[PDB]
Amino acid sequence: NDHQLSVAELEQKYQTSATKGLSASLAAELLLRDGPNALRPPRGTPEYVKFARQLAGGLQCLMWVAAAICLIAFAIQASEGDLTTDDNLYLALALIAVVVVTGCFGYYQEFKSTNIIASFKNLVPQQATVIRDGDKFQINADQLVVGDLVEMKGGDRVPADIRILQAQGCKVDNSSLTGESEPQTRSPECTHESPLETRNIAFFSTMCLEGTAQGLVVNTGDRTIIGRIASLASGVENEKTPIAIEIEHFVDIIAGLAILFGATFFIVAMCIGYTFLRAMVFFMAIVVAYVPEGLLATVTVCLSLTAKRLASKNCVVKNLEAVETLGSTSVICSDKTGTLTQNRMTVSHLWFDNHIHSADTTEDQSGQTFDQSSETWRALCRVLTLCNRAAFKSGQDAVPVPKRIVIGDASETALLKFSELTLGNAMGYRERFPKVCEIPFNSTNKFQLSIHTLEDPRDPRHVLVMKGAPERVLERCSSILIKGQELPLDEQWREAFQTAYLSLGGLGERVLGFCQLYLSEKDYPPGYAFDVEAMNFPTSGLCFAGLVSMIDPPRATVPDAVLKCRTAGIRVIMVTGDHPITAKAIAASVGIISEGSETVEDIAARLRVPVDQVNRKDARACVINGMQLKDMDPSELVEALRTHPEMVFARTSPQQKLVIVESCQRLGAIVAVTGDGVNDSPALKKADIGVAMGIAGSDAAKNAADMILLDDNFASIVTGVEQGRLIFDNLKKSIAYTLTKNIPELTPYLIYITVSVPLPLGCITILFIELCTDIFPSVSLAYEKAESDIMHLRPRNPKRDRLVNEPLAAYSYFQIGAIQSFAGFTDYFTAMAQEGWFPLLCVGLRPQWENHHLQDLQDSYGQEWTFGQRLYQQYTCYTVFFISIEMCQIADVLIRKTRRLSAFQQGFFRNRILVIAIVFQVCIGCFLCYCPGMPNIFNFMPIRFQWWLVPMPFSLLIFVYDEIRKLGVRCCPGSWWDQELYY
Amino acid sequence: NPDTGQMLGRTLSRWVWISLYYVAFYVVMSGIFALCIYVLMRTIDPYTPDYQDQLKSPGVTLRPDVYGEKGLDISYNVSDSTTWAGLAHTLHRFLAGYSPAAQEGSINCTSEKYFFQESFLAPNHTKFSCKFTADMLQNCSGRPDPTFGFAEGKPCFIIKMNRIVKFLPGNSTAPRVDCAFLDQPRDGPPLQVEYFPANGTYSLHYFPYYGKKAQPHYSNPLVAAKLLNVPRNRDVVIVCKILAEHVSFDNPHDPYEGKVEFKLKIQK
Ligand SMILES: CCCCCCCC/C=C/CCCCCCCC(=O)OC[C@H](COP(=O)(O)OCC[N+](C)(C)C)OC(=O)CCCCCCC/C=C/CCCCCCCC
Ligand SMILES: CCCCCCCC/C=C\CCCCCCCC(=O)OC[C@H](COP(=O)(O)OCC[N+](C)(C)C)OC(=O)CCCCCCC/C=C/CCCCCCCC
Ligand SMILES: CCCCCCCC/C=C\CCCCCCCC(=O)OC[C@H](COP(=O)(O)OCC[N+](C)(C)C)OC(=O)CCCCCCC/C=C\CCCCCCCC
Ligand SMILES: CCCCCCCC/C=C\CCCCCCCC(=O)O[C@H](COC(=O)CCCCCCC/C=C/CCCCCCCC)COP(=O)(O)OCC[N+](C)(C)C
Ligand SMILES: CC(C)CCC[C@@H](C)[C@H]1CC[C@H]2[C@@H]3CC=C4C[C@@H](O)CC[C@]4(C)[C@H]3CC[C@]12C
Ligand SMILES: CC(C)CCC[C@@H](C)[C@H]1CC[C@H]2[C@@H]3CC=C4C[C@@H](O)CC[C@]4(C)[C@H]3CC[C@]12C
Ligand SMILES: CNCC1=CC=C(OCC2=C(OCc3ccccc3)C=CCC2)CC1
Ligand SMILES: *[C@@H]1O[C@H](CO)[C@@H](O)[C@H](O)[C@H]1NC(C)=O
Ligand SMILES: *[C@@H]1O[C@H](CO)[C@@H](O)[C@H](O)[C@H]1NC(C)=O
Ligand SMILES: *[C@@H]1O[C@H](CO)[C@@H](O)[C@H](O)[C@H]1NC(C)=O
Ligand SMILES: [Mg+2]
Repeated sequence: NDHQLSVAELEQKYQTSATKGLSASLAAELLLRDGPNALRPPRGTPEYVKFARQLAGGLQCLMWVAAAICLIAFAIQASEGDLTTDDNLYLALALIAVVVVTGCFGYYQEFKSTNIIASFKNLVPQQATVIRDGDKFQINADQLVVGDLVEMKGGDRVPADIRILQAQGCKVDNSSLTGESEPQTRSPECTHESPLETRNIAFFSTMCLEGTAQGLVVNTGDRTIIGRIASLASGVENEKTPIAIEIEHFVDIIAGLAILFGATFFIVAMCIGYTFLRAMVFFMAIVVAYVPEGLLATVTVCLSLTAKRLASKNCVVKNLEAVETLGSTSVICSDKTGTLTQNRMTVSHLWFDNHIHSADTTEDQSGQTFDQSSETWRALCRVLTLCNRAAFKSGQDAVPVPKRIVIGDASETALLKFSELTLGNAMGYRERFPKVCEIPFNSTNKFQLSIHTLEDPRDPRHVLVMKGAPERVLERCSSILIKGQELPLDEQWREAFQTAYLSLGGLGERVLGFCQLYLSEKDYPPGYAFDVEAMNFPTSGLCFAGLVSMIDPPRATVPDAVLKCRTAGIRVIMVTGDHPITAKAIAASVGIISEGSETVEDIAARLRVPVDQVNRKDARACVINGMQLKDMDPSELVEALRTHPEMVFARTSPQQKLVIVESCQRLGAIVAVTGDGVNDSPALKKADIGVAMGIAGSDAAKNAADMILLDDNFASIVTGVEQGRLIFDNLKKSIAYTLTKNIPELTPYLIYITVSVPLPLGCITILFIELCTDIFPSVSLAYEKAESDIMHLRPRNPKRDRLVNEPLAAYSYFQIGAIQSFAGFTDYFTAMAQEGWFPLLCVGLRPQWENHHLQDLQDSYGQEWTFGQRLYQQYTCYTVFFISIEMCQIADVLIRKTRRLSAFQQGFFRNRILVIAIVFQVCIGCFLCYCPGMPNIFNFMPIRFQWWLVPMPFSLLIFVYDEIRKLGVRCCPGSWWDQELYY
Repeated sequence: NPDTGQMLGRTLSRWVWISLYYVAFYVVMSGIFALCIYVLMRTIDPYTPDYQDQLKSPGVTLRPDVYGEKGLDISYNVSDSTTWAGLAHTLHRFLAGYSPAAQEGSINCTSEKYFFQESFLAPNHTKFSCKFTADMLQNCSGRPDPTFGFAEGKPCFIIKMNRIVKFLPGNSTAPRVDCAFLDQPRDGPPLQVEYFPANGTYSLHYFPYYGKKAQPHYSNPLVAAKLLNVPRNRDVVIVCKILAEHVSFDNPHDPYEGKVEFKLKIQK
């Protein structure tokens, strides 16, 4: 396109001039055909829409349906003169209130996360420089039009997509738009076919690091590369989270069980003699009863606790559902430049004394340092310190050297920081050697030179330091410094130099040659007139000091984080827009490519065979570049991914990152994407969990991501994986605890309807159990520690390992819940018989018991009871059933602490939150029973102490049964007991 | 999911074992529950309830009992016998259980104080109960007036106190029925009642009640309140309370405890 186009073919397409520029009238009229040079702001969801979305979800919709059923049943009963219709209203109000309060909590979490994220969002207007009708005036960037001729200089943002017409030493920072870590030279010659890899196109969002350039605006606003990436990301749909899918499956299980029980007991009520309307009301009551009121709040609170624990590590989630995706993740598609690496060129390797040394590249200097005890090292340090014009900003002593700011080249910055870290006081050392002559890094010479004077006042020599390309310093440098000696070149040192340079280049690093020359005082006395244009000083016959290479190195915690993720069974794929050699070197450095794993190119080079003659299955590693990825179809991409465990994608466009993520997801995996730049925003949006760096990340990446790492710490990924697995297990335990008590809440109603006993448990006391006494114990299970090494297990199978499954449901409902129902009914009949109502008399008693016209109903002793006295006895039954459920739930919370381990191994009291929750539950039970006014306010009665003792053997039975079940599971793995009785 | 080899994700043999496990579990749990109920019933006392927590003061009922919307509501027409035929029929049915034939299982009592029986000396290991026949209600007894005063606008209402095992109303004087207007019609006098038995008392030898096992023939003593000055074509509210030392009628959550309140209207 415009890069593949001469100025003759330009200058007419846009009706402009290469030097005069667009006319001031044509530009004004073009700003009407095309809008301002600015990206379109995103769609924008209003706050009420955000809150309404919080008011939705699978459990929320189930609760809405339950409340609607409650109101419909209320209407049906009111069309029949029923009395106990306040229960329907209470249930509907409770369900709606729980949904609304949980939605408010979630919306507040979203709002706070947005506030913290936008806190670090920087804002500033941007200018430009345009030459219209000859006048080179300064204009705002958004007034630019396609065809405008603009000028760029170092430190200015590129104002738009520009075809470069003239440039002098112009370099651009493309690390955010592309993956290129190194500064990219911009020249008006069309180099590559595509505009993304050519040298004559500068991009809208990028930085002009150095030099000056001039060019023609070729795209504007949303037609720029970054605007098109924004458009591509806007069209990416955000799919459901794994925890949301699990919740939906659990809601389906609840609905199925509710419908089954409702239909069964509807048939039973019809066969017993109930009218059709009454049987339908019974069906509706059962269906509503199967819906747990407090479970939504419990799940929300547990997710919020996990989010708080993550935020304690500077890891902020934008929604509460994102705290589990990392635990469920099996593939991490990671960006390289700026995500795995520091996006900062630093000195990594040195070749002096015929040996390759390794420098400490971590930003906190937490690594090892090379041997600095030598004389060649001192000479090399002097050469690289003196032959440097970069300087730190004044007023920098708190900031560490890697994170200081210096004015100069990227390579000069790396050399200055290396000198400051090794020698210390680089600027003072350089000023202690006054400079009398210098030669900048011109293109023809391809080296930088400077002559200095030694620090001691007794050595009148002049030192000439020269830094440049390796195969431009080697054409000079007849001598080489090794172990302080000045041995000359015997072609053996040339072979060694070539080998070292080739190895460092193959390591994806930029190498620089350094040398010194001690000018003689006899030939060059002090005060010598050194002329840059006369070549009066010796520019040949130098002494080579050493080779220094630079790379964009990984962050300090990245290699350990990658190793931990791979230990957890997560596949790590590198996907970068950077060059393949650098990508492969970084992948080997961080552990994405393991030691000893080879590509087909590596095997071919080792076996001296062509690339087409090597078995692909023999290569564990693979590097696929963007052009190859263009030709491969989904079948070949799937085959490559499933053939090579250690995969690296280099020169990958944002669309291709999205394609790779989509392929991994289509293979059935839960995919995490970590990125910082705009080039991974579509991939971050498509990922099941998107993680963006807080400091290095672009605004588009941070908007696309669900997780933000505020400190740019990659180990937070392993923290999130561990927390997600822990929250999955603890949510399983908490849901089992919550579901257990539903059966003892429902069975009294079933017996009330079918056997016609007086109502053993009321709606108000059921609501108290659901929303007051058990929420805290259920939440306390989120603090349970892992029962095994959770970080050494594989990721769960999303289709086979559900959050709630048949063993959990069956156990919690029909074994522990059955025991709780039996305890409640034992207490009910004990309290009834000790007040004068034997069980046989209780059977079939409901019509007389509830008859308001019967004021002398006879009990088992012949005593006559009024309706009010019978109602107080009914409230006593409510209270004893409530207390039975409470004690059995204490036992239940004790047994739900572990799924395989014994309580005697995990620790009875090591969960202090759980102990406090048990005490809190008992205290509220006592308060409800024995507070004055409770019988007429909440229908709780001051029950006798033996009503407390009756359910205690059943609670002990629950504990002993669970202990025996888990002992059988531990002692016989893989047996029938393990397959059927383990959840 | 339903498949021949695997029926809802489980083979037929495995379904058998899991169903057998659940059957055994529920059989054991039902056995434990039945044993608990058996132990409870073997610790329950046949004659005296363990606790009387809900029975502190006895309830009071009225015959004939006709309930309107919020409670007892009796309305009839003197000119129309079909309005009180049902009321008199209810009274006759109630007093059917108070004939001497119905009372052959009880004894004559002349003590006028507590019938305190510590042993079982009535036949079939039973305690004695006193007779209350429908002749102690004299005029309101149904003879020689089979209308119970309803025909002549002076209806008789039988007030019965709920029986509680071992409850003692108070032996200083016999518990006594007092009937009055709730809010007296300001245009008329206070309610004029005259009672059967005289003074509207329950004799103290009907207490204590020992329960239906010890006293299978026990009959609650009755008091008939004949109202003599109820205004015609007007709604009145009558409250009949029990005056005993250990009977209270101030509970605001049970309007039948210690008293009975009904609306009355006699049209002409
Ligand atoms: C779970 C975390 C919170 C998330 C949800 C937040 C909201 C939860 C609240 C739900 C209740 C719904 C809103 C109120 C609906 C009922 C309003 C009402 O009118 O109700 C009245 C009744 C008693 O009326 P009455 O007999 O006096 O009227 C006599 C009148 N006649 C004669 C007609 C009967 O009251 C009742 O039903 C009481 C019903 C029992 C529920 C009350 C709320 C208890 C919630 C406690 C949660 C505390 C935080 C969690 C624990 C902390 C550690 C984490
Ligand atoms: C899915 C699994 C469901 C399992 C359901 C439960 C199955 C078991 C149910 C009934 C079996 C009989 C249990 C009771 C028998 C106990 C043994 C016995 O021989 O006792 C004797 C009593 C009669 O003594 P008496 O009063 O004449 O003596 C008076 C003594 N003096 C005079 C000294 C005071 O016989 C009696 O009471 C018989 C009472 C029969 C009716 C009891 C009330 C029915 C209510 C049942 C609700 C249970 C819900 C369970 C929830 C499970 C959820 C999974
Ligand atoms: C975990 C700890 C939580 C602590 C919560 C915060 C502290 C608040 C607790 C207590 C402060 C108030 C204490 C009660 C007032 C003094 C006692 C009193 O004045 O007694 C007067 C008597 C009580 O009657 P009684 O005892 O003989 O029983 C009636 C028996 N029966 C069957 C025969 C009719 O006359 C009556 O009935 C009238 C009594 C009227 C009701 C009194 C006011 C207290 C009731 C409700 C306030 C809010 C409680 C619920 C809070 C939200 C849910 C957690
Ligand atoms: C875990 C740490 C727990 C720390 C303590 C928690 C708070 C305890 C504070 C106060 C409770 C005692 C004061 C209230 C009761 C006396 C008021 C009254 O008068 O009750 C009287 C009955 O009382 C009693 O039979 C004995 C008193 C104590 C009863 C049990 C107290 C509950 C204790 C539970 C602890 C369980 C620990 C083991 C399980 C958990 C293991 C981890 C009620 O009179 P009534 O039924 O005869 O009236 C009937 C007439 N009608 C119905 C018209 C009113
Ligand atoms: C109580 C009566 C009426 C119920 C009807 C009898 C039959 C249908 C009952 C009795 C025992 C029951 C089984 C007990 C155990 C399990 C294992 C659980 O993981 C799934 C349900 C399942 C498979 C139940 C299915 C229904 C079942 C087979
Ligand atoms: C018969 C009475 C006592 C009630 C039934 C007892 C039940 C719980 C017992 C008796 C026989 C037992 C089964 C015997 C056979 C098998 C197959 C074996 O591979 C695993 C154990 C398993 C699956 C047992 C499960 C539990 C079992 C069904
Ligand atoms: C999560 N468990 C909550 C519940 C457990 C058991 C429940 O029984 C239903 C019930 C009642 O139905 C009333 C009702 C009728 C029709 C529709 C909805 C509700 C009434 C009194 C007591 C119990 C209701 C709710
Ligand atoms: C019923 O009472 C009314 C007055 O309310 C009276 O007019 C009527 O005569 C009485 N009944 C009959 C039909 O005699
Ligand atoms: C009870 O006593 C009365 C009065 O003495 C007597 O008339 C009556 O016959 C006795 N009971 C019987 C046998 O009906
Ligand atoms: C009761 O009946 C007698 C006649 O046996 C009569 O003298 C007396 O007045 C009546 N009392 C009342 C108020 O009915
Ligand atoms: Mg990047």
